[PDB]
Amino acid sequence: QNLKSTDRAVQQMLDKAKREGIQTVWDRYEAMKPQCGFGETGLCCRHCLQGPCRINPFGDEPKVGICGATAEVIVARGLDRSIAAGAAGHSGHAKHLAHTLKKAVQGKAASYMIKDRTKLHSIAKRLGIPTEGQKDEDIALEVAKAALADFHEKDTPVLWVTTVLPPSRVKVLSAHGLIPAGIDHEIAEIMHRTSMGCDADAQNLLLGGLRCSLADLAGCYMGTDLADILFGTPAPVVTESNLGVLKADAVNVAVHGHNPVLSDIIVSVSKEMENEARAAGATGINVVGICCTGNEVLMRHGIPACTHSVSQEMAMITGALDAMILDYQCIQPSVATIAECTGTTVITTMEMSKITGATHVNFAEEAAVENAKQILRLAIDTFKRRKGKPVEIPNIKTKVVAGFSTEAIINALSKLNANDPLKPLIDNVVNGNIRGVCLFAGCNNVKVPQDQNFTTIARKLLKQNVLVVATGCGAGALMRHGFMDPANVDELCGDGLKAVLTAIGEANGLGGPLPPVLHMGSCVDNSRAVALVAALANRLGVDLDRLPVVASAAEAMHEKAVAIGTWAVTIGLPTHIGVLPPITGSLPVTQILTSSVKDITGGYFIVELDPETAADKLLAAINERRAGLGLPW
Amino acid sequence: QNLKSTDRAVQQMLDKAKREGIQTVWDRYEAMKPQCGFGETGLCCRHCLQGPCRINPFGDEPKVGICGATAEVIVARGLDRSIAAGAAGHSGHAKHLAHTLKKAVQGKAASYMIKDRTKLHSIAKRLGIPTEGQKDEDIALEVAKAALADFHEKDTPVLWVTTVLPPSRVKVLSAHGLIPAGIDHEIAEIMHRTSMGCDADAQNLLLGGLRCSLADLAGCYMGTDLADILFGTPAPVVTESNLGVLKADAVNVAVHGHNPVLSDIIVSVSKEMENEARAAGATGINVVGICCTGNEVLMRHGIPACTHSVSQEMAMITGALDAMILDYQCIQPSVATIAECTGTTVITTMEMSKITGATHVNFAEEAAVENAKQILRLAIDTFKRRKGKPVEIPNIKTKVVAGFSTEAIINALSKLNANDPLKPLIDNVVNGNIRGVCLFAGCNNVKVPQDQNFTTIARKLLKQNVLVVATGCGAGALMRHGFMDPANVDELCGDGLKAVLTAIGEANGLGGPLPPVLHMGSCVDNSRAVALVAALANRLGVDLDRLPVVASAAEAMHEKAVAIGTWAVTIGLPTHIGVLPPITGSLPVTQILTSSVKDITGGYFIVELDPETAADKLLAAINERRAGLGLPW
Ligand code: SF4
Ligand code: SF4
Ligand code: FES
Ligand code: FES
Ligand SMILES: [Fe+2]
Ligand SMILES: [Fe+2]
Repeated sequence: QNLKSTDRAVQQMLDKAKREGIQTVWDRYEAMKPQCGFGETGLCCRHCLQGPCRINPFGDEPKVGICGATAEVIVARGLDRSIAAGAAGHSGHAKHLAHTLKKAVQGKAASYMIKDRTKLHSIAKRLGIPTEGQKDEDIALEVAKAALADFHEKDTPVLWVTTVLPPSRVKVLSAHGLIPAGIDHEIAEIMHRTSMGCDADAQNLLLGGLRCSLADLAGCYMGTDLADILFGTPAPVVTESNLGVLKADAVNVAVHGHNPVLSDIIVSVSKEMENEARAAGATGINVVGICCTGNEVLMRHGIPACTHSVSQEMAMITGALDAMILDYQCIQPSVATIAECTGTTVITTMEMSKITGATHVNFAEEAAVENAKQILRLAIDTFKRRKGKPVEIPNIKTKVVAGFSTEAIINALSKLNANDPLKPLIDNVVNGNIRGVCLFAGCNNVKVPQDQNFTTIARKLLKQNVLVVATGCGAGALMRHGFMDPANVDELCGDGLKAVLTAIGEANGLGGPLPPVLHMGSCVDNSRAVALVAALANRLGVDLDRLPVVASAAEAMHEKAVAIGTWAVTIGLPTHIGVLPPITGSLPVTQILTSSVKDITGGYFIVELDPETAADKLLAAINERRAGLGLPW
Repeated sequence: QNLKSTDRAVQQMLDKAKREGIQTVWDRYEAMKPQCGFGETGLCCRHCLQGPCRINPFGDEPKVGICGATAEVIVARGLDRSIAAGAAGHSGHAKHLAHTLKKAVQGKAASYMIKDRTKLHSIAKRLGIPTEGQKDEDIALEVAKAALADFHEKDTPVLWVTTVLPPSRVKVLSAHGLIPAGIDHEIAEIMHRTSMGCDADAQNLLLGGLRCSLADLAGCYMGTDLADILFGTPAPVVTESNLGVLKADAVNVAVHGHNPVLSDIIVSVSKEMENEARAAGATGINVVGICCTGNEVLMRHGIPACTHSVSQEMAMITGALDAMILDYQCIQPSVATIAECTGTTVITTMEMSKITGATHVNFAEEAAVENAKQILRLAIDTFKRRKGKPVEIPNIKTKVVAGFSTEAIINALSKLNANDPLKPLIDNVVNGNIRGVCLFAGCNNVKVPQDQNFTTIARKLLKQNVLVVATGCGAGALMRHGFMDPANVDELCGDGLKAVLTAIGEANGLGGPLPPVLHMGSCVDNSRAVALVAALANRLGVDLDRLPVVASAAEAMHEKAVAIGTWAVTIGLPTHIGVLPPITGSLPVTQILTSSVKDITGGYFIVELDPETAADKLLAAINERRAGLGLPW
């Protein structure tokens, strides 16, 4: 099972699933081999009913699409549609939060409120919205309106791009026509330009892609902004991760998907229903997180993370998962069928994300508490149905210190320098105690032994004094392997990095260092990393493409991860991807994405499937940036 | 060559292309065989980097996607993305027209103006925009704003759906949650819900699809409305079609793509540059149309149609095509390479639709005349470069009577009944002189011998007294085979239909009938057919799903054609498609689309590749509707 996952809890559940004849994602992957090489290389097109078209990567015919689309057009069009799809996910998420905020402050959803007034005001200020003499509810109404306005064309570009990157960066992007006009506008334009008989120039197509990726960034940043207003900006919190956070004697409820609009209420209402759960013979309701929505409630409330991404089915295989509460994105639809075998009640809540065989309980913000109770009562009934049934929860969990929003990081650093909080970080970059910064982001992928790339790359970078920050299932991987436990600093960290983590932790009263890796939250919270890096850029008076900062989507899967990688490149970062995106069928496209794009944005993709080699390449990219700033490396 | 195209001009150019070693769309199709059966059946998914996933239509593994996506989810997701892509094309088109109108009435684009004031006012009235005491420019500004507002969420649904279908129909659609909230909103939501780990219920997915198809309808209707305001509502016009409209001694300029914003100016400016063309040794500038933008200028100005869709390369093969002026959609990118062999100057004009190797001349509405002259001067230079070169223009063309907007049709009918213009049509439906109405729409497809389905089906229906109307490349096919020449009425039409066409033509002073088939314009002008059918519905006090009206996308290709078929079903029409959409890999999806959707919208797909059988099925659908209305059949 170590060939499937490096997570021992997952390995244990894989053995149980095998024993019980429950098919997993790894089994479905094995059944899919060998996968289509046309798809793998990007040399397939189904954009019209004359298709499917394919192009042999090498050899003889077919060499070109039926309409005349070249390999470079077909590859660039496919990529662009993946970026649009990612943008559409993050922007649906952000939009849901925008309408929730609007409803809350209009008196239409009393379960929701302005929890972070400081965040609300700072956002308003960043957007140009007056706060002076204004009611919080009116400021928030204006913020929600601005959010919604960024989805379409108007007299300004997307503010959740132009107001979050340094002017120098906006200027570079504007010069290349890369600033999004509207989030959904860009999504639609991509779908248009990539449809048959439209855009058929690789560079032009890819430039569209870059612009659409910035629409994704806007959605991410908007989602983080709005979730923070509604649910609070994360601060450092201690919790646990992995399957051992499940409790046989509790009603175990997984929140799974992405939107804190749902999970945050589940968390609060679950505490209110403890006695009712105890009436049913449980100790209480044990809310645990899967995927980003788990990350959301982990960051804000210290809700323990059960598992992530590719291993999500394994939580069910324990036999102790009474409910899995879903909104949207990254939910393997296998869960609905597996539920039948495991007893788990899988519940969908969003009109646009149903799964055949799951129970659907409409969630309306207007009735959030009511709907939460209905959902949690299904979970209690399910707990009761497994009275006397043996469960196998691997007794495996790690300690996780998380909640490192950018505000939290700045606050942490401020204990070393109150009025110039970024300076201590920069001082240590300059003196070599911090070599650079690496953001690990994105998914696991069934193609890569689970977590192997994240942990292999993270280990190499940490020994080389790289400050490692993480989001999404990258944070998931690292937390589950102990990288968020400060007790592991001595083992994992180079002396310089240890020195810095220790200095900061001790100034924050911890008697010990910050953790080896800083958990910056969910996938939309990649925007937090952007805020940090942009703040550093602003503090240094240079653009992001001069900073020793890189990203690694080490085990990428979702279209959202492709969108995030692409905007990481677009804002000026060397961006590693540890799985093959469908681009190798076109050398010119590959060359643009991995080389010539440097001349446009300063960022670039580093496609590297071998994690040791990926780590060297990321270190090289970091060190090149250091040299560019005149620093030793 | 008759196995490739039933068009003799195209056959002649195919022989020339063969002789000269110029690869065509048919050659590229041959090189693609056998095509991937996974793609053909819809049983392939590339929505994440764990893919590509495929499912064997029959047999053993793989049976399910790696994430657990079933055949029915994979098929429905692929379909939904095609609908979104179509919607995105039509909505990009409509949006371009909306900004052009805005610019025109704000004094920013003097080449453009309100040409149809009556249309402007009636649209304003349909939308609820006051005109009484208002300046035309302000009414138009409000119309343009309403247009743009329909792209995003607001306090009303998409008005270019809710104000164009009868209230009963809107009520049925609203009951099923099918009314679009915003055009680009729906496009984005589709891309979201079809991304990995989101929507995974076929019915739910398909309902999303239906709603997105109505966003496409809105874009179509908006495009027609706005083009009519700007460029004039078509009325009956006589012109010609096929390759023989090219003239060896003229500067031959094809307008190709979709948007009249471009082609309409090319047409007007070309007349202004006659003497300059004559200075270059040409008789003048011979503007000819390809695809929809050709249809646009044909409908309004009687510009002759050169060719359509699948045979577009053949115009170049003549050696006489001096320029091909492109905006977007349905342009085979092969044209850029073929241009090198044929001498044709291929010119792109839209930022989001470039083709490697073509000359790009940015077109800005603000500089439309200037940009047109620059473009046309490239064409004149190209004419000069072929001085003394032999050309082979097939001396093959048909007479085309076209320009049958719904307003034109109503006006035609009004000559028989001034104050109840629809009644004569209905009278003849009731007495059997008109059996029903069939709309032919959409593309040619290299899989179907060009035009064979359109003409085979049209012939059968016309003999059975069906009133045949046509748009896009369906109109193209029929015009090129003589179906728009009133001289062919005796041959083609049943006695009843002939009686009616003759009665209407004679009342309009023609001394002869209307043509066998009524050309209702471009693909967005499928919305004209909706206006006609909705007007009939309103006049009869019944919904569209009770009317003896069907559609046939007999040789469909583009995602736009899939979107149009899908909204034809959604508004309540039996809708034939004569190519296999990628749905046969899922019986449940196929069953929804061809049967159970009847219970939702009253419309349904009729998938039939055999055109004789398709015609019988369409006649059966028409006759069922007649029986439902208590009429003989
Ligand atoms: S758009 Fe071109 S390459 Fe793609 S399926 Fe259609 S004919 Fe083939
Ligand atoms: S979304 Fe599911 S079926 Fe599609 S490629 Fe990814 S794992 Fe395969
Ligand atoms: S030929 Fe396999 S992905 Fe299309
Ligand atoms: S396996 Fe051929 S279309 Fe994907
Ligand atoms: Fe996520
Ligand atoms: Fe068209």
